[PDB]
Amino acid sequence: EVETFAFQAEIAQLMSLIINTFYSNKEIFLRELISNSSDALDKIRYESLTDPSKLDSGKELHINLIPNKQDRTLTIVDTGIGMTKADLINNLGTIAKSGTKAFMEALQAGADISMIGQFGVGFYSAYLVAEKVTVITKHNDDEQYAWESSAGGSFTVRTDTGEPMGRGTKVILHLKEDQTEYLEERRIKEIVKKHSQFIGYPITLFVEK
Ligand SMILES: OCc1cccc(Oc2ccccn2)c1
Repeated sequence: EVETFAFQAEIAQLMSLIINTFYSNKEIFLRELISNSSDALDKIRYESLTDPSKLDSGKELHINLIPNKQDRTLTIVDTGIGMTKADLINNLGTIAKSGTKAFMEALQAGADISMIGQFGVGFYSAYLVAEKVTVITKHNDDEQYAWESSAGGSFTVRTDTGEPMGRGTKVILHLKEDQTEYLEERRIKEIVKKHSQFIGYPITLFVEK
């Protein structure tokens, strides 16, 4: 059972801007996704401060980076608060309509794409490097769901029958053919140290056989 949705016109416009604009500093996608994971971890920590049972779905608060050269995927896993089905449909929990509006005025007033995270729509920078993005997520108040889009104006949502997560979000980046540098260990390490050296959660870079 797969439901297909249309992006709001402004989000579709943001995505094709990210896809079609010439912009060489593509590595900022990883900074934005790690920063999104840090925000989600902050939220479940804050809720656990007054209600410890919110961590019954998992006590560890961390971020894992898993490259896979065979599948040509880079996966960012976090054990944050996760997303409900309604959040996934509502632009993955963001205020993307007003965020895109403020982002695109800032661009024509002298900003560049790397500032996308300041407008709340940093997730869509994933399409700087990925032809297709899959988001697996589990929130305490909902079941596990899978969001997917290759851009082109539409996305899908389905109940995920895959590996149970417990709680959190998994962003799977199916990388473009000319962007496999972001699967190499030393390149990921360089980006993490450059842009995310102060994130307050352990970032584990997985290695391959
Ligand atoms: O070292 C460089 C660097 C630049 C900017 C942020 C850095 O770490 C953090 C800290 C808190 C939240 C997110 N990222 C690190």
